[PDB]
Amino acid sequence: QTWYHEGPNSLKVARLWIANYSLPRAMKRLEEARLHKEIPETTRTSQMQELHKSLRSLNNFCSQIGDDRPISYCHFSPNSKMLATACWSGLCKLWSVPDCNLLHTLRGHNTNVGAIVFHPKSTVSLDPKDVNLASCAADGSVKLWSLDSDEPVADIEGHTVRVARVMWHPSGRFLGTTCYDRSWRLWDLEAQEEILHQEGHSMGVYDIAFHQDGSLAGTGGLDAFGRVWDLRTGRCIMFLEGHLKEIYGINFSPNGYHIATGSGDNTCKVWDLRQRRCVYTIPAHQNLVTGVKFEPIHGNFLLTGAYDNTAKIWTHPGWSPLKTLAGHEGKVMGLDISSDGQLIATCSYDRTFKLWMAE
Amino acid sequence: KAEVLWLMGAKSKWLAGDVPAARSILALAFQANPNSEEIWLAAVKLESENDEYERARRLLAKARSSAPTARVFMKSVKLEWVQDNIRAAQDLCEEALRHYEDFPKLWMMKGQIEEQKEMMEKAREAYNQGLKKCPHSTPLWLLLSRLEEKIGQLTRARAILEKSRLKNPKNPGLWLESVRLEYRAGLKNIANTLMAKALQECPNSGILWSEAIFLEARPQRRTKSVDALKKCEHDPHVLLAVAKLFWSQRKITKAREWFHRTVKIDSDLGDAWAFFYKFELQHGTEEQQEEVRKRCESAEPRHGELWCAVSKDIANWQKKIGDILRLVAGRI
Amino acid sequence: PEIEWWDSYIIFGITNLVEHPAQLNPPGVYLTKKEQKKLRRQTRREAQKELQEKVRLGLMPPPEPKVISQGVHISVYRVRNLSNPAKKFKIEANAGQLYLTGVVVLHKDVNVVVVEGGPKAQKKFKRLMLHRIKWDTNKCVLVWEGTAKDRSFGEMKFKQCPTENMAREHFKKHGAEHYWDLALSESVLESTD
Amino acid sequence: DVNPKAYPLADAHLTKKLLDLVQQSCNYKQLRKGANEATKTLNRGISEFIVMAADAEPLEIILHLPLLCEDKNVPYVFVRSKQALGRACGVSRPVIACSVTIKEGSQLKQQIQSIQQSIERLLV
Repeated sequence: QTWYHEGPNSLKVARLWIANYSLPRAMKRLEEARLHKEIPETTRTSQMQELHKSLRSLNNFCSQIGDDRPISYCHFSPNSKMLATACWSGLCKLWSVPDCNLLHTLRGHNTNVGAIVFHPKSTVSLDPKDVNLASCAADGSVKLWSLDSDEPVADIEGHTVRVARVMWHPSGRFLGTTCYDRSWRLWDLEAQEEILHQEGHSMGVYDIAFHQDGSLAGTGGLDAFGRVWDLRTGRCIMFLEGHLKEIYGINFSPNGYHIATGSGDNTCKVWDLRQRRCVYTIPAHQNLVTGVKFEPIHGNFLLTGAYDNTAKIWTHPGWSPLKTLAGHEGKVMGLDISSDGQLIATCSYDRTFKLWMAE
Repeated sequence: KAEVLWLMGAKSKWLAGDVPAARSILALAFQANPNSEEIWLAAVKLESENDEYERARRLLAKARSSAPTARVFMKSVKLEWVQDNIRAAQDLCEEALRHYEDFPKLWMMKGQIEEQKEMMEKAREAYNQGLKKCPHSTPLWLLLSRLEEKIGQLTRARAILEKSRLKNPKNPGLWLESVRLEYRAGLKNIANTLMAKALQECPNSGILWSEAIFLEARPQRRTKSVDALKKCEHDPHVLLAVAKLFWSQRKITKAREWFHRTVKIDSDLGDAWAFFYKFELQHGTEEQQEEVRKRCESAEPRHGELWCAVSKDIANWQKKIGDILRLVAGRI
Repeated sequence: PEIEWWDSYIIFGITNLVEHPAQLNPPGVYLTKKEQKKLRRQTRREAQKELQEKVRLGLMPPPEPKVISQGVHISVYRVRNLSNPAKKFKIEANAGQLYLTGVVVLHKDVNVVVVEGGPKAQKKFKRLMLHRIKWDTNKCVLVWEGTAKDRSFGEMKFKQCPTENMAREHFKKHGAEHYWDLALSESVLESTD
Repeated sequence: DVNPKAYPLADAHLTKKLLDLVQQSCNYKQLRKGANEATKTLNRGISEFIVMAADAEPLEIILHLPLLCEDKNVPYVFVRSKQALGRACGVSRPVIACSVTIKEGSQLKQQIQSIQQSIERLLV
């Protein structure tokens, strides 16, 4: 019963914009991968072994009290010099890396805050007093923030129930949102109005991820089923199943091959998009996996965190237990990897966030 | 088959006042050596108690000739550091480290001397190595955490304490250190939360309850004291905390009674004696002060949080019990 | 590869339509003392009345004077050595009695036990395996504990394998080789310390 | 449907388990009824977990309890009806908050631990 519905033409022009922005990026990605994969074998083995040893040699520091209430999300700015943390209070904070010094606390949220995400060009090509950050709350509310205001700017009022996650499209022109209406919306920044209201999930949607080249969008809902929509034409192309409990995390890989999902059944599933088949199932943790994060541009390892008090780093491919990051006295509610890959951040229910680095 | 009888006889002779008899017995036992290296330690202690510290140095040389465990190297380094340049003590510590890694007391002493001298980074490295090799040493973790906090960078100290708590885990010392680390900063509610967790996973811990009692507000202390008494009764720390609470409320007779109870329960706690002495001098006649002095001098205590803080600093190491008590009582 | 199947598909099927595709579904009060008393009293009174009326109608003589569905919990342990026959019998008997499906695979220093069933049975078996059995370096640890959509073996069976590849392929036959991979890697890392 | 502010809301199955465990605790003398007594147990540190009703009329009269539980590291859940909670507590009036306390060597320890683990997974 794939009952369609005609929407606005703004949606069509935005789809064409996405298509002609994404296609050349995809071709460049394939060309780069083909060029790289044809280098001598010993060099690749040695470099990967050195990377594995460095990952094994990871140490914790700057364990900072982020707030008086549990910390719900942590993100790294482009250039990996600021860390944006959300709290179960109405407060969001920005810290300098790696000294972890508070910069211009943000205010405006009244309920528990969910995810807070920097713009893809926040600290590289955007003036501070423009739109730089986006955040969502436990009640239906989404707010945009700048780096020199401490107060929000033009909000979004298209949601009436809890908003689970917010993500920036790699181009930066569009902002994704997942609501508890069993749907997810796409908000256009230049047009400044919602352009797509996708409903394909049985229950409320929780997590959203965007493909690097801006072609696909992965969505994980509370129904243990995930979708892979094509932003060019909608038309969900891959319905992936195999989890029995809710999916709380989803993340694409720098290469267009793999997707990773975490669910409440304590497992982390690695799917291959070029085979439309689940390729691996990692028994990661002894509790629900909150978030799974592929490594940045290189994409050579996987990072997971669960409601047990540890996170874990696994090889990719191979999915071997490279390292376990312990120390937290509470549930790990979120984690992130610096775009340079030399720093990891993990927030916790213990009101603290820790930074892991190679010694 | 064992020198237990010899040790008992030596203690009895020392308790009888006969100096020449005990000294001759110790010298004969050391010469014949029908026991372990304890003969050398007793000789060194007597020489320190003998005419002068020159006798202690002679006994140290005699022990070095007898060559007991590397703890002899620790004693030699300590004697050098007492009055000398850091060169000789550092050389002795390095020789001991080459000889043995654990005992961790060698690393502790090395780091403490390193802080005693110009810079602290080398002390941090020494503590890091000692913890990496021991590795289950609460005092080494405490020394490293205190060093890091004293420099600054409270976040690194918090991370170190978190790692120490993870490694053991579940010992009251690290929990108390973390609570105090959070308290010393402007974070009191975080300290209270850590206190709640520590008491959750270490319910029958006297020191944790003692800290918790005074982490409360004035009107919320009686119930907490009652709970501490119910959970860990006959614990010297809780009795001392109750006596301090009574003293703080001007109920001096009950404070004196509970101080008497605390001393009668555990006489090997330095803090209780100092608190009793200060309470007596602030409240009571002078014969009460002298009586407290005599009771404390009858039984020498140790294992105090701040009593061992003076009985270990190299400045007053060789000072005796009365001056140590006065020093501790004067720091509150 | 040169193009991914989605990129090949697009190059045009684009128009302002939003999809709603293929909906797929996922995979008492207590009584008080007074009420209790009232109920018993009423029941017994009704019984007595019916018996009396039965007597009054001659049917009886007058009395004489008295003179895993919807989700299966899985757990995975590993033991150093498990060659003891009595302990193997204990494991098998308890697993069968608690209706715990799964397998035991013995190996050099890595004897992996996989059990599957319900939560209460899983807790009972975990208590047995971690507290009741006295292993004494011969230790027992819990490798993993989670849930899956459906069972994956039939019943306990003490398979023997002296080659790691044989154990891995045996596990793969069912489709559960990830447990063996995790247990083996954890064993290597344990051995390297 | 109930209230957005009663965030960790249990479902029918977990609700049934929670009410049964509360009844058993009442039978074992390990239960305290009322927001005031729950607060007292939290302050004394003798609380296993806290159950609150999501239909309190203002609902701000028991929103200090989640904060207290976070401070003292205790799990907490919300049920839908205070009448059911009061019935499970052993009284005929509605009850909006109750606490299961700690008893040494009680036979309910395993069920309490299982319920704690189940509750702690609801905070996502």
